[PDB]
Amino acid sequence: MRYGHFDDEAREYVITTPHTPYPWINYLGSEQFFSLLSHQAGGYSFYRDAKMRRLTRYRYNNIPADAGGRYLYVNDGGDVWTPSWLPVKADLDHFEARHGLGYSTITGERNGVRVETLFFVPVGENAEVQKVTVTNTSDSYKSLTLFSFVEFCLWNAQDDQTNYQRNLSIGEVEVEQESPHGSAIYHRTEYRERRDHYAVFAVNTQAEGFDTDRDTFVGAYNSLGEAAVPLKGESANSVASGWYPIGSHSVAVSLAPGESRELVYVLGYVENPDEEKWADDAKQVVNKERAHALLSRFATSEQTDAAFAALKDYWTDLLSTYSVSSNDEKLDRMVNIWNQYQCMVTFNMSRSASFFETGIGRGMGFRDSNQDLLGFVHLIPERARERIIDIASTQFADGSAYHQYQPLTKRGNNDIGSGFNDDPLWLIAGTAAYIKETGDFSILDEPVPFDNEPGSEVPLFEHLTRSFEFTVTHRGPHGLPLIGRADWNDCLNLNCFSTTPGESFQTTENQAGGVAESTFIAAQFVLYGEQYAELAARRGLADVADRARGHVAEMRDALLTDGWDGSWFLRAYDYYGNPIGTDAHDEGKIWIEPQGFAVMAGVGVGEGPQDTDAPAIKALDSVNEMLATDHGMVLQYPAYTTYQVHMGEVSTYPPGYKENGGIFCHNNPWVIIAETVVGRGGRAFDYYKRITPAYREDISDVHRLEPYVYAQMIAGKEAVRHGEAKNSWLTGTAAWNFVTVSQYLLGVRPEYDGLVVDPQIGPDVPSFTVTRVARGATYEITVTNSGTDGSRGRLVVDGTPVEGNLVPYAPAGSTVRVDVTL
Amino acid sequence: MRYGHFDDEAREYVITTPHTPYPWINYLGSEQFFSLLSHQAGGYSFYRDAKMRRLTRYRYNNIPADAGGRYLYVNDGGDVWTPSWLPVKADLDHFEARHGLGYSTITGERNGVRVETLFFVPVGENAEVQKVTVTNTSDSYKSLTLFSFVEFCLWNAQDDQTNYQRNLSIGEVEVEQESPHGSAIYHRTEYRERRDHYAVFAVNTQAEGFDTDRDTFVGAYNSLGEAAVPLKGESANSVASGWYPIGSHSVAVSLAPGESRELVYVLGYVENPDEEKWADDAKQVVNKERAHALLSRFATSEQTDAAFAALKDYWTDLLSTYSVSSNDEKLDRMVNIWNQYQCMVTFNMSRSASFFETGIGRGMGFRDSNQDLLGFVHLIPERARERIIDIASTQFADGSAYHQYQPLTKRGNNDIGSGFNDDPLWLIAGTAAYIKETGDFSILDEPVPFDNEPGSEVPLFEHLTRSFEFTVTHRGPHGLPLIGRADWNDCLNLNCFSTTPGESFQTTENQAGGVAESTFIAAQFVLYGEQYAELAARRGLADVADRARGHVAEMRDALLTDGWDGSWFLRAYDYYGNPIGTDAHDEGKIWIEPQGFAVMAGVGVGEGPQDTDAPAIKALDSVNEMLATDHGMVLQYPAYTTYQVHMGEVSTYPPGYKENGGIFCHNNPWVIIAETVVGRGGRAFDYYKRITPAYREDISDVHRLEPYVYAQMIAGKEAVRHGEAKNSWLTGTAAWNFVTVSQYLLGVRPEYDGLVVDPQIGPDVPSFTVTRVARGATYEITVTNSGTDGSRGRLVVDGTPVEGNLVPYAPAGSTVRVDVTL
Ligand SMILES: OC[C@H]1O[C@@H](O[C@H]2[C@H](O)[C@@H](O)[C@H](O)O[C@@H]2CO)[C@H](O)[C@@H](O)[C@@H]1O
Ligand SMILES: OC[C@H]1O[C@@H](O[C@H]2[C@H](O)[C@@H](O)[C@H](O)O[C@@H]2CO)[C@H](O)[C@@H](O)[C@@H]1O
Repeated sequence: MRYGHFDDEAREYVITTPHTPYPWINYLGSEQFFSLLSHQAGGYSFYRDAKMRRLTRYRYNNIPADAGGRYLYVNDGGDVWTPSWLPVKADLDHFEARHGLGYSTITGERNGVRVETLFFVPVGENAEVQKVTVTNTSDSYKSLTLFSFVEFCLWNAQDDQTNYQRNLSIGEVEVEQESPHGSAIYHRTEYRERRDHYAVFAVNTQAEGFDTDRDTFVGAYNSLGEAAVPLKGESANSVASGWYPIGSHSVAVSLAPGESRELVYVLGYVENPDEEKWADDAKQVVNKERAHALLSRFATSEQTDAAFAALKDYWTDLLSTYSVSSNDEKLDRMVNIWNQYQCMVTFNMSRSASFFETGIGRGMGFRDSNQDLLGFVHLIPERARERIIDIASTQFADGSAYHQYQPLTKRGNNDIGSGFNDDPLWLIAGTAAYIKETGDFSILDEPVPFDNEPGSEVPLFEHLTRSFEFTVTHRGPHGLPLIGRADWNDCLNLNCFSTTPGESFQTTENQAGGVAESTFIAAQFVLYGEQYAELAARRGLADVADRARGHVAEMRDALLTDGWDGSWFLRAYDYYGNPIGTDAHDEGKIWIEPQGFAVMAGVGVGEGPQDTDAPAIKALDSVNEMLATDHGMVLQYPAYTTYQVHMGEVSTYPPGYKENGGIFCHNNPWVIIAETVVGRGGRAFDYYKRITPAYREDISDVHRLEPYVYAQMIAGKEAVRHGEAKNSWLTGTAAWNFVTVSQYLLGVRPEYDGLVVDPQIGPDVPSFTVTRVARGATYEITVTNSGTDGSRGRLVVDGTPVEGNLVPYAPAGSTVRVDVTL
Repeated sequence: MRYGHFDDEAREYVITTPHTPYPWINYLGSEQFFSLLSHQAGGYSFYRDAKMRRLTRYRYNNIPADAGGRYLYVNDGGDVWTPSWLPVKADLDHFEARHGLGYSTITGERNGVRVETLFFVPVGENAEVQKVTVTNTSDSYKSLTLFSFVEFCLWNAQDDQTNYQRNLSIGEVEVEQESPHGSAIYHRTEYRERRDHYAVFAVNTQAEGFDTDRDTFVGAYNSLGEAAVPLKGESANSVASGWYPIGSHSVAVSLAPGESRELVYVLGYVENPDEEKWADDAKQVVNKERAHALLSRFATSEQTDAAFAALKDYWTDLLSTYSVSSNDEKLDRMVNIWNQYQCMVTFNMSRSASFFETGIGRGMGFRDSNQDLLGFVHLIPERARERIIDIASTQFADGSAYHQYQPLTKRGNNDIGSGFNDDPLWLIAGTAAYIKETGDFSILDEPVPFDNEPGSEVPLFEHLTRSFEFTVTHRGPHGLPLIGRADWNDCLNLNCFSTTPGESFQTTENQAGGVAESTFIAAQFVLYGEQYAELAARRGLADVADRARGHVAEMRDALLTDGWDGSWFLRAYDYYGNPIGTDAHDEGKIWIEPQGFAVMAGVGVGEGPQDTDAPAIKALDSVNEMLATDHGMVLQYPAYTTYQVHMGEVSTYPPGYKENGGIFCHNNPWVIIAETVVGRGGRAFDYYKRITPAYREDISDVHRLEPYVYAQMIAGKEAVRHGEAKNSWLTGTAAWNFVTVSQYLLGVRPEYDGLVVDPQIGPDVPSFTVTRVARGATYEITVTNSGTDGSRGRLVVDGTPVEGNLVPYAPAGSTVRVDVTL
């Protein structure tokens, strides 16, 4: 069943009940200031750093979930309710939440009073704004008091929830009931000491009263749903000193039948130069100049509406690079809106904060920085260029990489360190995709240091060479790359051997040496090793290119011999040289990552889809028979039913979850792309639909999480909860699925020398048109598609038939019409 | 006003309402297994390690506070309520909670149904036991369904509340409806992998049903107060797979009028050897032998009642060493019961877990390990001796110490490190108090390594020497000790200079060198420097002793000259050698720590209380005028009203909290002891009453926290919340107050050559008798006390008058009667 509908015209997902299977959130903010916002107004906001700069507090694993957020308590003749339903849970006559791009609206109505709240983070502002419209929909007069509410965090969210021995004595506010445009509250904890910033929470009208102490507003022994002040009907005017600061104003609203009142609320982050921190000589009063300025920009509904308009303009203008129009509304909305929105949110949020990730850890995988780039580079190429230099600047001089990148300081994580041997090859993945999209070969000449050491600068190209050579110099007894701490699968730790709780599976190595190899890195090395070789050749390094190709050919041979189990690729050789992912074993017979990635790299592909004998086809057939389910493909089969001490974290999961039998959505695209490669477009599209939000909307009760974005993990067939997802929003599943559908299913993909048009989607999409803007020109690509396996597109370019699948790049400003038949 | 009363006959604090100012807690467990238990059954339990071995989940900063614990949902004809009042908050006809020594009882009655629960951790057991008695107090038949409830934690509490991306998929249980003695639920998360332990939650009767999935038991959108299963009236028999494991059993109870039913619940921690983990060849079923054995030990009320009696025997026999009988019930109950209980609790729990300390950090101050020992050494001398050996074994070879000690591993915290220059001297404090209490000079000969390095062992005495010499070799331009990172005041960081949020004030040193000195360490060196000297002398090291005395005399001279401001002692010299704690400055004119500690050490003491001119008397008179308030003495005055960058954490607190004008109780005793030293017993006893729990009971509404234990911090006079306490239970205030009243006010204190009897308590306690067990003999000390300033006791020993205040130690088994007149 469903709990909402898509609104394609508005670019919103419309949630039509409070009673979803789980809280469904949206992300506000496109620059430095961000909010997490559930369909019940839950969540929080922070400036730049979700661990050290959080404005407002939020409780994970609360009972009930998501009780805490931006509330507006309506007191109507003594009856108290919130339009967000939570936390009060008073019966509503009407409820709706709409999540759009960078903004959401939530509307609740009860006993003749409707409250609609628009939430957004404006362009160019460090604030979350609410436009609130209160309407008397009854036939009688209403006289209301509305109590706003936000609970402040003491900035360092880790300290805030752990260091009470100090932090219950540090909470400080200032109250400004007569602000130039209404009433305002300032949360200024530790502004007295080292912080040059405070938060402001304010309303564009004179508040009848206020509260800044949570215990007084809520009352002893009460939940948020039973808050005492709203029930009493008057603000207690509480001034916090320590404990739990909050922001609340009471606003009197009197309405004739049918009449409406609009209010604008602002939660703002304000920083002052050090020399301008104080209003007074005694340094007791915060300088409010900047806060007043912000509040003056949102004093009226007209300013707020214009800011909202400017937000939509931003998203509408940003999403102008790739669209599709077909017979399939679900495909179209995923491609044009939601998949691309999600990719942008991953770039903005990294892996900081979701309703699963808690905002305390601040880095993301080095490998993930690169892969995320694959999905946003067509939208923000300038930013992508900068990200590539920033991450490559952290790389070690021997070619190895920090496993975790800290995007806020542009440094590698020193505690975690290096030794995950797939990491360095992803830098080649990132840079090639960047150069194919933009044509900007000049990024290869940028000066880039190693481990951020001044004076160590070499060309970015030289970094790619050190990434390539790292794998060459780190191969094991079969010529396969040594896996080291782990490969893409961070749970496959063959050099760990842990039997002590609390030891990190990723960084603990209780035995040194060994000969553990990865076929995943082999496959990766074949694919990105060739992309390196091509860049070396174009750079005019004919000898470097050719040597590189030689190493790639040897790796291809190794995969197809020592790496090949008979009907699929092995997964690895362990510390002692024993096979992993072989049919000789009872569990973990076939693993998905090699099968998809190796075939993506062309390994074992034969004459065409009918060539059953081809290793590539045997492997993908094996995947289909042993790993594919109704909800996508599981990571390996069978799942391990006992702890495998020589394999690290993988077997610690109960079967059917995460890396031990879960559908790890991120890797499903590699097989989908593999299927288009071998010429089985219908199978490819099928696998895509199995895990794609628009297509899973009909089973929201089984999926449970957001029906409009991808999740990392869907419980596999061996789990009782099979079909149920965890870890929505922040996952490279978004980039890889966007790459898959845009470039391989729809088949429109940037190349150095032109735009390739190679659709392989099968019969379910008989006709479609893609509009792609590439190198300053617009390509209108109309496809008539039989969907037959092995049939590839013949192109007519501007009315004239052409040979091959490559369209020459046209000059900036051009429009190019391409008709395709297959 | 009050919320209860002491019951001295039962040794319990009786809480007579649910509606206390704050959750008031007790500690269960005297060995490896401990529980935090509030008067609303809130809190949690862990085995040994509260960070990584936590059985059950607890939410700090919940709304409302303390909503989560061991609950028993009573469904009576469809009406649902809990005898702990929270979480349901149904109106109770009767409520009472009694906290005793190692157990509590909570009783609730509503609509003719009474439910009493006794909570305790038995001696020799790693479990929390509930004895539940349900009585039908109505004139009608009653048919009830009782639902037990506890929420599991996923063992590692830090992971539990931060790493959802993994741990929402790892919850596992096994259900045993037909357990040999009732029904049992096993929480076995990560038992599959590296954990050799699991938890069992069980009842000594056949449960009608069960639940182990929180979301099913409680229902979506619901608080614990609205749990759906109890309201439905029948268990859902949910079996957890991931998400949030719980333990819950429904039991059917039918009662005629006046009829009662007893039930015994067990929460148990169970560990199997590796070769004994599994019941089955396939390793899917936990080996339950040890669990069934535990459960068989609490299968009946009789077994349970006998275990309860053995727990009372344990605490009664334990507290047989020091007691007083006077005219003052408040003094007597603090000295005989609550103060010594709190001291045992601090040894058992270190600084791990309270309702303010969250159980994640696992270490405690090396300085606090020594100070806590001062207050428990008379009870557990054998355990004290071991603790001294353990902490000294971590000491550095240069005499410096780890600032933080980790009792669980008996190692120093490497990340925090050393450099807090008061730390080494406290090892002398600990060892001297131990040897005085026991006569065990043999401890000084123990082999003890440095920094736990095999082969580096030297006699414990040599560790004391390196402590004493460390101070000698680390003195400033005035001959005062260099302060280093800080002294006892962890917030006096004169070598920090931080202007960046997130830098640790204790470990960050942005300037090296400087000349900062501490007068507190000076006074400390005078006091414990002399004690070391006396030990070296007794050891027969005449040259060493005299030389130590020479250094101590020099330190005295420094304190009284360079360390003296005119009417009180300076607090320090800062990094550039400017004075801190001087009347020349507007703020921080006088600091408490040096006044109290210098006079305890005899520095500036004159002819008697009559001698106003004596610096000790000028300093204490200044402390009285400027720092003493109705709630105790504040740390310094005035408090700093702007950030002092050159002083570190201290001025970051708003005035009147923690180290910036807070009443930091821990330090009040040094002045109380000082006042007995100068012969002002009435003032000493006054100060003692101002911060002591039995005397603050009648102002429970101001104090806010537990009226039966000391808290670390009472808000000072410059704070709007002046009088309100934070950080109850785990604080060196306990040891220092017990030393103060037992050895200085009451005046019974062990020395090497006998028992000193030197009462100085003022007129408010005209007569009292102390019974003290010391070196195997019992001393009955009967005191008649005029309370006059400077009047000191004249002793008659077994009927014969003696000179001096020292009673020779009698042979083990003797009774000695001492009569004192002053
Ligand atoms: O292995 C897939 C994926 O794992 C990510 O690491 C997770 C992992 O999924 C989880 O099981 C483990 O408990 O925690 C780690 C995070 O420390 C990783 O971020 C991805 O890059 C990787 O491809
Ligand atoms: O300074 C007194 C007391 O401080 C304790 O350290 C605390 C300190 O009270 C607090 O202000 C700061 O924020 O936290 C630290 C803990 O890191 C310390 O444990 C005691 O030894 C010391 O005597």
